Amino acid sequence: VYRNSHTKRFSCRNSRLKYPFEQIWPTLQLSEDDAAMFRRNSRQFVVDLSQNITLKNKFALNKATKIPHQDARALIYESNLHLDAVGEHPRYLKIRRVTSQYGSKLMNVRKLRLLLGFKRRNFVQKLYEHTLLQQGSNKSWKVLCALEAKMNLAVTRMGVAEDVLEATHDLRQNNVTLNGSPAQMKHARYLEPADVLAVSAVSLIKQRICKGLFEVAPNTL
Amino acid sequence: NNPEDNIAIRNAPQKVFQLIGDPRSGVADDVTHNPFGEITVEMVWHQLKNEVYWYRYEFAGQTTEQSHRDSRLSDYTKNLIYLLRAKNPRKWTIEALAEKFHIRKQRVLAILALKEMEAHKIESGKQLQGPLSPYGLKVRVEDLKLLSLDPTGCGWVEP
Amino acid sequence: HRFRNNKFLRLEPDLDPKVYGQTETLQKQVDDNFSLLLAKHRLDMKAAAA
Amino acid sequence: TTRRRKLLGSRYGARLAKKNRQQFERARVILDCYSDEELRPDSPPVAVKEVTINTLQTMRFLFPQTSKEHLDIKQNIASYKIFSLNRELLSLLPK
Amino acid sequence: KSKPFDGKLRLPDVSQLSDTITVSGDAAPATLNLDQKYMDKISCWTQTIPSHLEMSYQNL
Ligand SMILES: [K+]
Repeated sequence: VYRNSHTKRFSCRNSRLKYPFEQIWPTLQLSEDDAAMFRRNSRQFVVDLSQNITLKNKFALNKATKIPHQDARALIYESNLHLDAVGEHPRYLKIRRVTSQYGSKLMNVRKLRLLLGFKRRNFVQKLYEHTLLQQGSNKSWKVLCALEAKMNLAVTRMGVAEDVLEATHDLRQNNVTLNGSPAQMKHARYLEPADVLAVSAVSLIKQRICKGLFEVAPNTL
Repeated sequence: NNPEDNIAIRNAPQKVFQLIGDPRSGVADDVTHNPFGEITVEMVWHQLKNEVYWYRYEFAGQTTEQSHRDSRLSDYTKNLIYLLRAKNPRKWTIEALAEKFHIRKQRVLAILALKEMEAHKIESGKQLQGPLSPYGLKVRVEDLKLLSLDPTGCGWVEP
Repeated sequence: HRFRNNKFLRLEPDLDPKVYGQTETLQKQVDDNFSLLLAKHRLDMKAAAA
Repeated sequence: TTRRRKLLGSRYGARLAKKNRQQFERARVILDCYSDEELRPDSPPVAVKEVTINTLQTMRFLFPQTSKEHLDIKQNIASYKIFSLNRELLSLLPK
Repeated sequence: KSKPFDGKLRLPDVSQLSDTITVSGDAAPATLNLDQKYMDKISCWTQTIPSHLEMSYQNL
């Protein structure tokens, strides 16, 4: 599978956006043309107001700062005739059908695979089955906890890797230890609230961070 | 202990007692809404050069405020916790330190472990070498006094 | 004061960290302070002796 | 074809006890190892006398104001540091 | 002609200050202070550290 969909540029696809793709890698450098393509999902033109508005402005118009996590879907992908689509005749407003769920559900499962570092689907399925047996009342939060308990994602949170993909390579090279020794079942285990992570390749990681921030370091000491 | 300058007092458990009906003839608990909160999401950042959006999920977003302060305590505060524990372990228990600095007990113990490891490196001679040597300080527990902001305004007094 | 910009009356500019290194620059600053103190003892001894 | 030596790990406390026993004993008291009955060591606790801290941020990063409060903190740290150096020097000056 | 140094370390208890001011005396930010200067590099994770993790950059 030497496909373009396995590269960062085209990793994520969303059919409900004006530009079908979506950018999720915070360290990817885009060209001028690529940035223009992605920018079409951020700016929209309003007829009556005769202005361009952004996605952030749309949230402010709806008075949305902290909302139930299931309600953000209706804001990102839908439009309203009284706030953001004023002046458009109702005949030309887009309303979804019950037949679009499958595309959305498949897309979200693809996102979980991408965040974990291009994992296989069976990997995600077993992760979901694991949470079904653990104690807890809210199913949604149990899934979130499982993602955080993964070792490679935790290494990314520490701030020593550019992204999850780089963190995974570090584990294969044993650049990070668990409780003083290299981890066992590092790709399959979950971290516990008392685990300790340390860097064993100190020289390598220090060079990585210094080079990354060399240009943003001040010239006066 | 005023809500204006005490975020902790603002983020305090609420005692809920709501009723519908007539207290003289018949009443029932009001169960028409959920006043205990739910999981929330919020957009935090937008990078205009790469078109990247950041979303933050909070378990108790509707009943808390400024939760980002707990994990971003200054280095001065952490050193103060380390010195207080060493000075008098009998009075400065994990419970007392957690209450003093408005953090959890797990965070208090974790901070102590990391500071202890750093101290060993400094004593062994692995950190603060060369031009930065003067910044490694050895402190005797007896020669330590904690000042208080008793007088209103600027000024710290010994007692 | 004629030396409005050169407030500290320096003879050489501070080393650039991006070229000579942060550690080298910090050591240079320490050496500069010691030289000023040493030069002060230098002039007094020569004047007293000769 | 790797020249990197194989790494077999060990817990931090395990290595410390063999390199510096005094530091290991001090850490146990600080980390509250004598409060739980199950984990309480048999050896009696040792009193803590001296600790080491890093003050680089508190001196050059955290207190920029010109008020007396910020100046006093920096001066006290500097004065205490000089006392520590002088005590070490006095131990060596005598012939 | 002033009192000599006593030899003791005097440190103020910064735990008694109001929540509207930081340790350095500046105004306390009510939200995460993110900057475009660091959010496009490896620092993006440093600025968004969660509350269930304790990280030390002196020991990594
Ligand atoms: K797959």
